[PDB]
Amino acid sequence: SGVEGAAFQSRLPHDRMTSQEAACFPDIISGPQQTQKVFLFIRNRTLQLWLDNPKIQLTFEATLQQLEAPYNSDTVLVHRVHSYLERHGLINFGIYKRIKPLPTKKTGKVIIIGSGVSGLAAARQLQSFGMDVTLLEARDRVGGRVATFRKGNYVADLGAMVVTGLGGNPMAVVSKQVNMELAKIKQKCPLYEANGQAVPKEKDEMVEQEFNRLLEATSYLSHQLDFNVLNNKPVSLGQALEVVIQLQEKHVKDEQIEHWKKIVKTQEELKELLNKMVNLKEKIKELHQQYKEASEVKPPRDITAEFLVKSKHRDLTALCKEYDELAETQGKLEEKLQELEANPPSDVYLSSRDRQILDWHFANLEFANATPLSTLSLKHWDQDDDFEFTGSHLTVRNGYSCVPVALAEGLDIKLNTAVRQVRYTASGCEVIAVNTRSTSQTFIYKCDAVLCTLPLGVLKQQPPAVQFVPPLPEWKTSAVQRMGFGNLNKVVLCFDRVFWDPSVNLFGHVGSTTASRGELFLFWNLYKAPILLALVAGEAAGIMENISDDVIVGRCLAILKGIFGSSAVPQPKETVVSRWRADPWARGSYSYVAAGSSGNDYDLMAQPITPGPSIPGAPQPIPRLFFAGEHTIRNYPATVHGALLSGLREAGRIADQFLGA
Amino acid sequence: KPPKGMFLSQEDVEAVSANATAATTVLRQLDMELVSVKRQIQNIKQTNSALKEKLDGGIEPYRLPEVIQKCNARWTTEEQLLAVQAIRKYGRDFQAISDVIGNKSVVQVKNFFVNYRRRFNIDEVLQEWEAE
Ligand SMILES: Cc1cc2nc3c(=O)[nH]c(=O)nc-3n(C[C@H](O)[C@H](O)[C@H](O)COP(=O)(O)OP(=O)(O)OC[C@H]3O[C@@H](n4cnc5c(N)ncnc54)[C@H](O)[C@@H]3O)c2cc1C
Ligand SMILES: O=CCCc1cc(F)cc(F)c1OCc1ccccc1
Repeated sequence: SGVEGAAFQSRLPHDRMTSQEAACFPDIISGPQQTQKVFLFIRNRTLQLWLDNPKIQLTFEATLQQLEAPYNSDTVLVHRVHSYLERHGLINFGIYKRIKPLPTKKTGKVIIIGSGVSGLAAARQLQSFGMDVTLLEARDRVGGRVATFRKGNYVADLGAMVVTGLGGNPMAVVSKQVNMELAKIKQKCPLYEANGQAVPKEKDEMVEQEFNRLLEATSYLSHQLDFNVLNNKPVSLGQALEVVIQLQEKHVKDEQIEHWKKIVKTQEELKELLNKMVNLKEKIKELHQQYKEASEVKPPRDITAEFLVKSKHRDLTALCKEYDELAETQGKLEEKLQELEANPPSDVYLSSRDRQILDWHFANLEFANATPLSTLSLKHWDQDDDFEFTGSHLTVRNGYSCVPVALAEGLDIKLNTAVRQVRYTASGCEVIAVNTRSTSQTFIYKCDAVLCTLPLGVLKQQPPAVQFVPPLPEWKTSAVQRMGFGNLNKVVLCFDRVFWDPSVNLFGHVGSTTASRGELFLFWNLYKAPILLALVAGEAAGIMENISDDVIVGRCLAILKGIFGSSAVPQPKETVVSRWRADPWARGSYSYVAAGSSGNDYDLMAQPITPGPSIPGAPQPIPRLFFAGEHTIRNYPATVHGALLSGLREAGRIADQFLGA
Repeated sequence: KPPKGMFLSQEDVEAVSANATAATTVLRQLDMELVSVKRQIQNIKQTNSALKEKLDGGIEPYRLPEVIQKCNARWTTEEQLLAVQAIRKYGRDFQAISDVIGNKSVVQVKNFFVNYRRRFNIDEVLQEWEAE
């Protein structure tokens, strides 16, 4: 449906009020069901009108003229719902033409650290709400971990490149606001073992299925055997996979032992039968000789001599009958023993080639989580699974940077300004920063509130890149320690000609060892110009950062030469290698749910800091230091849409604090 | 509720994780256990193969031809004397006694037991067969 689709596309249940809505409309959620339905329709219809045209501001008056009775009768209710949706960034977010030009009277002063997507989204909101906003950005560009390489006609993303499903995704609205050239990712992905030969379809499917079954198994291990702590430490996904694999190898050996034991049991039953026959044959042989002697006493004979012949005859035929039955049993046992000798259970759980192809699937998971599986929380690593958008994954053909650049239009952004210290007190805040080009140039920014969107990698840094005065409390620093911050890198290879399969967006390289499984394991064909992107994931990510570009590119060309032929792969005209762990403005790629962490740490990251009073005995201060970024949003961590959502959230929160709700 | 064909008992999980090198120890002892079961199959095969070589020839040099005899209702003196010896040797095994005489049914044997019980001291003869 329509109003129902608007709710779904805003990540809202269409037939129920949320906790956020309960908080701003306690009168309605505690009141009769009929008014709740009226509220829900007003909300869903306002969402719909905005979604049906996100290029222009949806104003309260516009909304009301489009509502029809009975819903447009309580204009206070409509105005409340519209203001709520606007304040929380569910309508009139991103880049839209403004009906009412922005009032010149600004209220409050906010410094935003970082002009990645979260920082930029917050800034746009806060400026829309009438506040004075300045962003401080250490790099010489916007976008942060949205970072597009551009040279000539070559365009390639060094950070985020995939828009997940558009259904429920706020990047859907943005894509109608910005010229993004979105293109579906065909998920067909051939694998080539290290010898350049393709993985036979038989094997590609067997091992992928086993991969999925090993994952279900770890989840069974987690949820049914409560295998979540081992030797006083939290169990990891990788560690649980080891246990599962060991048990499948154990079961194969158990099965072999059971099988050969059936053969032993049968062999021994046969041995016992043969001994019985050998003795019976001898008894029969001796008995025959007796019957022979007695029958050669020639007639006429007395009746005892006759009885001797006739009773030896009788005894002999009975023993022969006994022997014939034992020989029938012998052929049945030799049958059973020939069937067993032909039904051997499996020899191995996984051959070497199998385990290599399996490692490719593990490397693929290490890519998606940007971290080795030995660091992922077994209990929680997939905790954002229930929030996946619907629809095909897509790439940004003209470079994802078009989004942050578009968001930056109109904002006051100081590039080349590295924040060094954040000061927050009951009367306001001071942010101290230096010019990255000449660090002696120092800058002081005073403001009512600081929105920190520094990456979790930067917050983790010891000794710190950024000092908080007073220091962040332990509940926040402990969360910063526990959370995972991973790593993932890309190699951009620009050629003058296409030598790969043009109708295939992915293909895999199956590394020879587990250690190296993440090293150049996946190649992407995503762009108009002949460009391949190669991924370095898992344990390889961090190690390959200490290897020169020429060696990394060499390894790439070697792999591709093996798959496509040595004469088919020219030298690249341009190459770029990312090193995100080493990037001091990132210190990694994106967060992961580490063993020992959980979804609640993302909530802790999002919680603002409130200073103590200046004068003792003075009233409770308001919060002063806010946080956004992909590490601050429990349900959509580690994505662009999660960062954007986190900025929208904080801007509503800050505006509620400093403008009133 | 494990995936089909996956094997994951609580018992085994603890065995493979109770120790730092527990898993490899588990799979090692299973390997050696399979080696000693295969070793044992080799011995019994080779033992059975020697037994089969003794049964070469079956019992064919020793099987007598089977004669059918028309089952006659009348007892010659010779057939009575056979029966008494058959009783002496086989006891109440009416089938064996029939096979010795050749022309007397199991019922006729059993009836013989009663009719000549007195004249042939058949009770003495059964007692005689029981002493050995
Ligand atoms: C290799 C890679 C691949 C990815 N692929 C997937 C994908 O394809 N799709 C997807 O949705 N997401 C993906 N992501 C994740 C996504 O890019 C991020 O979650 C998101 O872009 C980060 O947004 P943010 O605004 O929270 O942080 P950032 O964009 O990191 O913004 C923080 C900003 O603060 C700046 N800064 C740092 N230190 C200072 C300082 N001292 N003073 C001032 N400024 C400072 C940084 O330079 C940066 O501009 C990928 C990320 C990477 C790196
Ligand atoms: O290029 C960087 C990948 C960034 C990324 C990080 C996420 F946490 C979630 C994503 F959706 C995502 O991008 C697409 C993706 C989805 C599944 C598996 C791998 C990648």
